[PDB]
Amino acid sequence: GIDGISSNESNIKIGAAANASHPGGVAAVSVQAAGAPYNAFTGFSSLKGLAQAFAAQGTSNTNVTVGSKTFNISHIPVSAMPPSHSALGNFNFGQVGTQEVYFGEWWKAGDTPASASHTVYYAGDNTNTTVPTAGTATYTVAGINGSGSNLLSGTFTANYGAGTLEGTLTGTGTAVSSLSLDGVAFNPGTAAFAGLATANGTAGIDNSGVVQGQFFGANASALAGIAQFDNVSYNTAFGGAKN
Ligand code: HEM
Repeated sequence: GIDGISSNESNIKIGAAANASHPGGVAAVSVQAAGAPYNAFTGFSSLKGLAQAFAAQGTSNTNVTVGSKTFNISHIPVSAMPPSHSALGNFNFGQVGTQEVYFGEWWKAGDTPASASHTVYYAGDNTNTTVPTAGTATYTVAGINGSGSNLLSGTFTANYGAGTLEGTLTGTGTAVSSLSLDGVAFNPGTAAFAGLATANGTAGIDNSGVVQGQFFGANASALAGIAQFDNVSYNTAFGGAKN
């Protein structure tokens, strides 16, 4: 019952957890850039535990408040993992509150988020998702773009009757300074949305963005998605909690 995707399946796939060395959780990520056994699907809640426990070795786990909503942010650098884990690279990912909804990024060991290996993804449990067919709701949304310390933040507006998702994420500490949805749409009553996006930031305006994501949870209590660009520095993952 896990849905989600990544911007580069050569590097990252999303699925259900199956990692015997780090068991636990359901929504999961696989580093396809790695060979077995290190391409196992590992639950995000398991990775969150590891990020909590290995803080003295360089991981971090932090609750970040945006408005009245909390996003739990995990940073896992390759330097904090055992030497055998070299191929696993670097992660930043967030959880939407206590919901089983995760969004994040990855890049190869020795790279930066500006490198070609920069990959963004999202994952969530769809078991009890329902999408309203009418009315409007807003979401407090956090975005990850090349940092586990500095987030993007904004408000998305879902018009469930029109099937539109609108809004902008902004922040001061990332390559992206602003990320606006453009024509992001969904069939009313269904969870999956897609559209375009524009970004501003350290490389200037970039109109090449494409967006995909979905609503999660009873009454669409959450959303998550990715925006990817010709400029991979601008690739962003996001997660939102319904206000
Ligand atoms: C990202 C996905 C991960 C995968 C696929 C993975 C995979 C594995 C595998 C296959 C083993 C057993 C073989 C070995 O020792 O290398 C293992 C052990 C271990 N892993 Fe991971 N791991 C992941 C994340 C992490 C993280 C984030 C940490 C800590 C920051 C970590 C710390 C450890 C530790 C402490 C052991 C026990 C062996 C030792 O003490 O060196 N792992 N992992």
